[PDB]
Amino acid sequence: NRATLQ
Amino acid sequence: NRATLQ
Amino acid sequence: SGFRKMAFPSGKVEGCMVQVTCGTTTLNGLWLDDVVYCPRHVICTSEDMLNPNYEDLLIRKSNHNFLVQAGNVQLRVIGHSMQNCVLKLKVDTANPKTPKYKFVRIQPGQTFSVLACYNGSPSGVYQCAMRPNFTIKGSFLNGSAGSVGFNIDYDCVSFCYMHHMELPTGVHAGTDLEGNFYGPFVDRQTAQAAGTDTTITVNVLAWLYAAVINGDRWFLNRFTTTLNDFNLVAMKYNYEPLTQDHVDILGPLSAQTGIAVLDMCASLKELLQNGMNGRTILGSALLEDEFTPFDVVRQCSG
Amino acid sequence: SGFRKMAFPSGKVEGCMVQVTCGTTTLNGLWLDDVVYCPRHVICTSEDMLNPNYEDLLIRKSNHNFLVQAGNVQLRVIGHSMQNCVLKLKVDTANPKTPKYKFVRIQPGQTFSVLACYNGSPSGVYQCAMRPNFTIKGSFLNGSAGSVGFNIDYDCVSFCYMHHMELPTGVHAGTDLEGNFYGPFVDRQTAQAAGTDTTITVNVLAWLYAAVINGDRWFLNRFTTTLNDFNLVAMKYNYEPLTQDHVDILGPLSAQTGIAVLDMCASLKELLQNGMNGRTILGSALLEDEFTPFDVVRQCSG
Repeated sequence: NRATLQ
Repeated sequence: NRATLQ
Repeated sequence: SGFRKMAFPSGKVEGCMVQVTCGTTTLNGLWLDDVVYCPRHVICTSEDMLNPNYEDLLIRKSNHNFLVQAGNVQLRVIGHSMQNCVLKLKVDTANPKTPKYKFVRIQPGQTFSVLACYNGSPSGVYQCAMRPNFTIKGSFLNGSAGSVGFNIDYDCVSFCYMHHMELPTGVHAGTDLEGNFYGPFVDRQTAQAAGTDTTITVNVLAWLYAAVINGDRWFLNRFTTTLNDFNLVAMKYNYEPLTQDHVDILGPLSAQTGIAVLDMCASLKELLQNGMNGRTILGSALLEDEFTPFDVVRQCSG
Repeated sequence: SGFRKMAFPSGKVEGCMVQVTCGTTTLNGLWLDDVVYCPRHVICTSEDMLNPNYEDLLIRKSNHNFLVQAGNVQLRVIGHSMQNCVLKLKVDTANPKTPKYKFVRIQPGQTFSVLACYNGSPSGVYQCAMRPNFTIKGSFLNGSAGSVGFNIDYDCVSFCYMHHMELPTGVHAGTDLEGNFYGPFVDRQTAQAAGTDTTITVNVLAWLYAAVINGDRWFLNRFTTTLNDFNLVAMKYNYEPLTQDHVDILGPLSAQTGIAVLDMCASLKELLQNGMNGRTILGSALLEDEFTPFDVVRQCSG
């Protein structure tokens, strides 16, 4: 999956 | 050994 | 995501910490309104620590024997008294940083944050559990007495622990904020031993749920068990009995993950009997029991 | 005695945390003097997160698009600019709680405390290491961006980390306080992977010394090794090479315990090749590498 900007 | 009041 | 031993922010408590000196003995105190709370053995001498008579030692003291320093400002003691194993030093300045606070006594199995202090100055924050044998596995050196354990809910600091001493095994004992020791310990440098400890089962399950929420699933199985058959295995590996109330407390976590509590118990039974076989759970090769169900919900979001 | 993952007191940083809202996106900012620092993706929309052009997105914004709230007091943005991957929002009120601070970039192997925040409100404190692959194993959910990592020496807060994002493996990436990412990551919701990690050897040895100081001695032996033969075993178990400078840093601990660094290396070699055989060190069944030599000295007293 992709990174998550938090 | 004994307890140590800290 | 991620799961860490996580302490409450300590600012509200930092502003309450002061240094209390009597003679050659120094420790920390808790400054709330116009009162400083500290362990009573501050009035002890090095020699008067095998079996002190605190009631005698205190009648031989006066307000000017107690040196209280908030930072570098000296606070003037205008009164003193003993409440069980702690002292209440009336001072003429109310602490302006006094937070909304409560004095609560906690139960074995519950956790709290510890603000370790020395000479009235905070040094570090960490998370502790009250063990079934009423000790805590902390990190404390000489001069740390007076440090407090606490939880924070909304804006209120619930003080639950003041540090007093270290037992020969390296574990630590202390009082609630009314001065009553947790467990069968006394503030004397005698040979004392805590009763045999047990592992907090409900916390282990809660930690396993935190693991599922964070993607660790290798320990799950298709099996289930009864509360009775599970508790038989618990007794064997020195685990506390699991009650129907523990199953209810674990409801929310059981609901979020879709794993029934008694199905999770089948996983724990399996980890107890066979081990981890070289794998890890949330970065641990041991079953962790210092996270309450509440701690997990606090950290892990839906 | 006792040894715990221990964070710095967080009060000085708590007073710096604010909430930054742009449109429907909210995160935390760091309020020092008359400037608020926050991750730049606050200006992003849910759709503009695969490959944002931050320079375009920012030219389409103005001071009134940024809503900054210190508690419930709204701070008025009077200026805005981009510095690498963070924003500098000039406000008309200097933070009265601004501590003495530094902006430092740390090295893999060093640790720091993290004040996890949401909507500008601190939620918890924990201790982190910067991994050799420039990720950190933290505990962060949506809305935690803007939280900062820091150390405290004397009265000075040395800010070293601002949180931005979570990688698919669950580890976390962020920037220094000048906005430059740690590691080869970018603030885009793309498929990114950290390089293979390694274990911080000097920290493991330091932790073994902490164990000796606290009475754990079962892993000691009478043997010794050379730095060369040790490093051969390190390479095999995915451990970082040990340098002469690591041996010097470990000097003080080697002196306090009377255990020569290369004798301690013989113990580590042995634990790597044979395991722990069911025993524990400081309550862990794994070799812990998130304690620096400095962290040990900070906690363990002479």
